[PDB]
Amino acid sequence: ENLWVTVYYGVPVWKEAKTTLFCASDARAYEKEVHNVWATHACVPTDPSPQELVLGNVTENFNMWKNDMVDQMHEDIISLWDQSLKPCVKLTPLCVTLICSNATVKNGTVEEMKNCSFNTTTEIRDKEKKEYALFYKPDIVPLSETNNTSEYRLINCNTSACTQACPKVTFEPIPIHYCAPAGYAILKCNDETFNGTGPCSNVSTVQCTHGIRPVVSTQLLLNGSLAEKEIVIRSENLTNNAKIIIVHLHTPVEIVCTRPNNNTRKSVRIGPGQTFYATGDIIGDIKQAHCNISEEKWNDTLQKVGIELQKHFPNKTIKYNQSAGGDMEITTHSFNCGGEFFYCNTSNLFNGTYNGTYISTNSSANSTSTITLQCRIKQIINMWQGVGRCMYAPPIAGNITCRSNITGLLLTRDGGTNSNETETFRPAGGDMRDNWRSELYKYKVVKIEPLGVAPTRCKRRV
Amino acid sequence: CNTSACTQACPKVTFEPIPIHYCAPAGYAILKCNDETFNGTGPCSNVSTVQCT
Amino acid sequence: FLGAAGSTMGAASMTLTVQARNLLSGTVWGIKQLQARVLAVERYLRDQQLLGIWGCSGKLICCTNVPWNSSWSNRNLSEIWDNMTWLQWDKEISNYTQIIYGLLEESQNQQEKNEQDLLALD
Amino acid sequence: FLGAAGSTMGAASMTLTVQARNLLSGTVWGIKQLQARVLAVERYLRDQQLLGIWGCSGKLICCTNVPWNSSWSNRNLSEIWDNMTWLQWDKEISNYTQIIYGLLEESQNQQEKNEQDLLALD
Amino acid sequence: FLGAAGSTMGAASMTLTVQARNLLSGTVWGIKQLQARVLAVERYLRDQQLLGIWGCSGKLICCTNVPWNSSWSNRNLSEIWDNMTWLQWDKEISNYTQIIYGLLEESQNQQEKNEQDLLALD
Ligand SMILES: *[C@@H]1O[C@H](CO)[C@@H](O[C@@H]2O[C@H](CO)[C@@H](O[C@@H]3O[C@H](CO[C@H]4O[C@H](CO)[C@@H](O)[C@H](O)[C@@H]4O)[C@@H](O)[C@H](O[C@H]4O[C@H](CO)[C@@H](O)[C@H](O)[C@@H]4O[C@H]4O[C@H](CO)[C@@H](O)[C@H](O)[C@@H]4O[C@H]4O[C@H](CO)[C@@H](O)[C@H](O)[C@@H]4O)[C@@H]3O)[C@H](O)[C@H]2NC(C)=O)[C@H](O)[C@H]1NC(C)=O
Ligand SMILES: *[C@@H]1O[C@H](CO)[C@@H](O[C@@H]2O[C@H](CO)[C@@H](O[C@@H]3O[C@H](CO)[C@@H](O)[C@H](O[C@H]4O[C@H](CO)[C@@H](O)[C@H](O)[C@@H]4O)[C@@H]3O)[C@H](O)[C@H]2NC(C)=O)[C@H](O)[C@H]1NC(C)=O
Repeated sequence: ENLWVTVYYGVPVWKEAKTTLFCASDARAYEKEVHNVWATHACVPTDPSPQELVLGNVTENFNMWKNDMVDQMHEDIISLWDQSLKPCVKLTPLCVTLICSNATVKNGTVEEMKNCSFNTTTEIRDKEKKEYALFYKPDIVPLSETNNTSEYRLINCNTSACTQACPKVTFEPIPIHYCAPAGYAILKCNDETFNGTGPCSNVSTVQCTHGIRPVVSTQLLLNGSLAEKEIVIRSENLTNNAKIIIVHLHTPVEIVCTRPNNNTRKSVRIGPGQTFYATGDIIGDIKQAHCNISEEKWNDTLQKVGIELQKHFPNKTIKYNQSAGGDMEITTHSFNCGGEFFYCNTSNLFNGTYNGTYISTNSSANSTSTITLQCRIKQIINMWQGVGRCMYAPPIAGNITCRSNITGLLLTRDGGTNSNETETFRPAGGDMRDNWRSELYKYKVVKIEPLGVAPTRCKRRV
Repeated sequence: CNTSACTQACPKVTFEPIPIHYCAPAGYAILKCNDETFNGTGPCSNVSTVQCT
Repeated sequence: FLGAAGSTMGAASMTLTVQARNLLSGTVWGIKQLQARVLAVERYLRDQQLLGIWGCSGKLICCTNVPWNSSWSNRNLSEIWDNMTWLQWDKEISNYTQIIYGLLEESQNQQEKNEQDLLALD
Repeated sequence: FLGAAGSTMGAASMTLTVQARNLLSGTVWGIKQLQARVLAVERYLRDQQLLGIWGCSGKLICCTNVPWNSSWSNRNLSEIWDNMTWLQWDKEISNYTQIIYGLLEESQNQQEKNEQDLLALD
Repeated sequence: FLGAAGSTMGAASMTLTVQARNLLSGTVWGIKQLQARVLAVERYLRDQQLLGIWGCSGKLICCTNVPWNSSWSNRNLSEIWDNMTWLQWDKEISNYTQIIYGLLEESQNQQEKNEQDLLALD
């Protein structure tokens, strides 16, 4: 019997391709005012359902490191954030000669912050007035061409100009659901041991992704999701030491940070109408800003990450080392907390090692042991490199706490030599692409092609 | 100088009330109540439709 | 949405309407979301163009008046229809879809011209 | 545009095409007017989706192969048709339109599959 | 795209599908390009509106149940169809296209109403 071509519509057929993507928000921003924050006003309302629609017989490729969605969200966040700072004051009347503090107390036997005073363009243009405020040390630079220490400057005025984040906005990581426009499908990889490349044998589809946390953080991925079964490790290729290596945790290590200086808010005003905020007198006796982690949890989790590294390096044992130097933004763990921008020295979390021997760390014999990290504070955030950088984070009154869960470590295998049989890993820097990519490995968007062609025994009438 | 900053309305513009016709995009209908003593709530018994107000 | 994916063609022959229906979502935020809201509308009307000009007004199981040249598959109908699933199928026959579209175009237009031979006869 | 509004169903059975035609207007001023210019185009193609998948390619007076379950109205045909006007009818029958859409979907798809049953016989 | 332009009507009766197909192009730069991207999509659906409501679901060579009033041309069929070309023809017949659209509307709607006279008879 003869055969005629027959066209089928409504077919499932896929092609991975670039596409614009919605933003959809969860319920915990719709109680605020409009634009406090973007998720309440711009992003479309979500829907909890449908859940992941299981697929009976699928077989799909999943390259994660070339996933375009990171770029489609990197540019999204850069465009969104840089538009959020538009209406606020563009500082500019602060690039002024700061003539300031008296002698430091007891030559650094103190958790110091420096006081400074300066001349401002008051509400009348040509009748300027003197004013006093205080700043944390990283945001002041010596000015004088000589050794003279009397006169100081903001760390800007050499880089681009700045703007003050308005008090209206909030930095809390409101989750964002990504949803593809109609005509595209979000396919979710579900292979529990998926490393990052190759196929996913069990795959599903969803209308919109489950909410991701957009939190900025360099060395530790705060407030993240959890691996369902076990610790897993990812890289584009482990042979390249320069590549970032992500680690994802099953058991969440609990981290708590605080800045117990009872910092107080002050409201200077600049030119017509628009205010500028700065730290006033500290009430109380000053104390260091710090972060706390339970020691037994960290030891057990680091040893378990040791065995997971040994799964790819059974030939060699594992050591951990201090960061790879550089400036402040790259050396230290830096994460946002309630309004401030914490920066924390990470040496005390990366000084252990593992040599095959899993020690009897748990169950707890005495839970009182806790490690401590010394933490500095900043206000002038050179936020992304070459972006229109310096945001001024306003100083927030009252003492703050950011009790949170660690869920992923960004590391780098050392660029050493001498054929060490106990190879060592450092904390990595954080490209925020890499921060966001770690929480987004599960998803891929595919083009739907609902036109079909196949043979069938038909012959239409004439 | 105590409130926000200002701007000068340019001499080019004019403040005369040029009338505005509100018109709905295609797919919607502007319905006009025509009861001569419609108080403001309840039904209107005599009603029409217009392309643009 | 995609329950028919992976399964064989005969099993996939139904729930096509569900696969066709899903081309609607959203609300506007600026130019880029409006760019997403012109959406697959251009794609949807492109598919409508292709299927209508092949004589298939409406989306259905439209068979045609072009014989299936066996060089496109060189595989029997029964082994294919009962066992194969569409993904590797679309990957393979991509070598032939374009000339197939041309043949559908010319066949449908020739048939439509021949309508006048009867439609001017009555 | 709306001459049939209010009047009974039989009187409203004509001038339907006028009410179908009016989906065109405007010129662009910025994003919001362009948002108005994507218009009911999405609504128009949504209606096209619904009525094309129900076999009614080209909007018409389309009757289907689904029997009218009397539980939806429990009213005689003549009393509804000669006397009722559609507004309260749509308000009341809104309790049943969704399952009606499902029934139209399955009935049309089953009928369309039966085209292959007949047309593979020739 | 336009090979049929200039030539006579009979020669231009083919390659119509080519000229109908070409309604797709581009990538977005801002509001004005997006205004170009709503494109003839509104024009395309206007033509779909006109031809679908004239019963011509799926663009074709559609002849209708309205007799050709000779006052529109007062020229023989053969002299027009074999020799004339569509440009000056469109320029001349523009005096009559509007009432022709009205006649097509009423004729098709009357025919569609008469479908119920048979479709309620079976
Ligand atoms: C960060 O650094 C900034 C600077 O870089 C610090 O801010 C500055 O700090 C300065 C030092 O404290 C302060 O200077 C003040 O000057 C006042 C004089 O004001 C003059 O100018 C104004 C403006 O035109 C005039 O109106 C005014 O009449 C003056 O001419 C002083 O009054 C301040 O000192 C008072 O407090 C100290 C204690 O700390 C006392 O020793 C001193 O005597 C003053 O107290 C008397 O006066 C108050 C009223 O002001 C009376 O109520 C009180 O009872 C005292 O009375 C004396 O006299 C009576 C008899 O009259 C007598 O019986 C009694 O026993 C007392 O002796 C102060 O010196 C700057 O103003 C300030 N900058 C600004 C912008 O305000 C900032 O603190 C630093 N912050 C941190 C955290 O480090
Ligand atoms: C500013 O700094 C102060 C001082 O450091 C800080 O106050 C302290 O906060 C801790 C946070 O954990 C409090 O810890 C307690 O921990 C016990 C467990 O042993 C909990 O049971 C307590 O909470 C429950 O019980 C309370 C009644 O006992 C309830 O009132 C409460 O709502 C909970 O149900 C409690 O969290 C600690 O008690 C306080 N106070 C002191 C003196 O340490 C404060 O939180 C900091 N400010 C901010 C904004 O964080």
